[PDB]
Amino acid sequence: NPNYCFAGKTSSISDLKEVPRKNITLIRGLGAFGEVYEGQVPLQVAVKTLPEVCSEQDELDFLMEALIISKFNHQNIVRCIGVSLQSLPRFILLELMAGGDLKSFLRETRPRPSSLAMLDLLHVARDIACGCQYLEENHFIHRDIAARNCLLTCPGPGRVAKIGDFGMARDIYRMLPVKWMPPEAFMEGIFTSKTDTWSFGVLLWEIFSLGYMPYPSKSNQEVLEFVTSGGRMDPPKNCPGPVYRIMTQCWQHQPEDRPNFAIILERIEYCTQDPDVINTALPIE
Ligand SMILES: C[C@@H](Oc1cc(-c2cnn(C3CCNCC3)c2)cnc1N)c1c(Cl)ccc(F)c1Cl
Repeated sequence: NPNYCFAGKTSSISDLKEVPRKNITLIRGLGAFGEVYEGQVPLQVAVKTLPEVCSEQDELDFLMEALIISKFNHQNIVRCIGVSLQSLPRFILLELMAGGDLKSFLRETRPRPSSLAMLDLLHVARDIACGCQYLEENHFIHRDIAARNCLLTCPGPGRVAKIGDFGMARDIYRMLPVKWMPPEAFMEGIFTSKTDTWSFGVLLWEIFSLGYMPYPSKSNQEVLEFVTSGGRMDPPKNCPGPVYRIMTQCWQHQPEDRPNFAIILERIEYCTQDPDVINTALPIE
């Protein structure tokens, strides 16, 4: 059985809490390689399934993501409730995030011409940055920080954003998101904590653009050449200067010139304190 190392000692498949299949009930689909369901164990859960028709490498990938998520302990990273691996199809059981993924939420919750404010966006940003800081200080590199991989606890004002998907980190541990990647990453395949800083800047743009695809109207190859030549995205519509400034710092060409997540968090905090930032109106389509 596969071994995993994080924050120190090794984890084993046996360390995962196996939940008896009889205890698990699927309620509804929630929408990649495999399905996701709302489920009950009563404890309400999200159930990630492995296709019975998969390769042996698929099997290990699935097991590896369970190990990875199960070893984190932070409020801004989605909890793993357990697994059901001794029956087919195999399940990973996650904390149910009723708000859904962040990209869909932003697109569905955009201010209507007939609600959401700057402070709400800043709190999402802060939530994920806190998650990233935790990963950084535990020397884990996510490799794919993006709005599609973040989840929300609920739609309303009490929402908490968390990092939810670790498929890219899992793959590399043993289709590329080049629009989220720094030059040294897509050119050299070099990944560090500063890799995630760059990607967080792109996530910030996603958040304050309210769910636009990065580098609108550009293809992957065009972005590659654009970014390699020093090109950077313009501010999202109505974006406050202090927020754009965080983005452009995250996108410094040299990794050593980019902020670590402690610094990012401080600057996000300073933004939430600035009335000229949070009183700024979001654009309405
Ligand atoms: C694996 C899957 O897990 C969940 C999906 C969801 C989810 C997706 N969509 N929805 C909708 C349910 C109906 N109301 C709107 C959100 C909830 C909630 N919690 C999860 N743990 C998931 C998905 Cl599908 C997308 C991004 C992620 F980062 C993750 Cl981790």
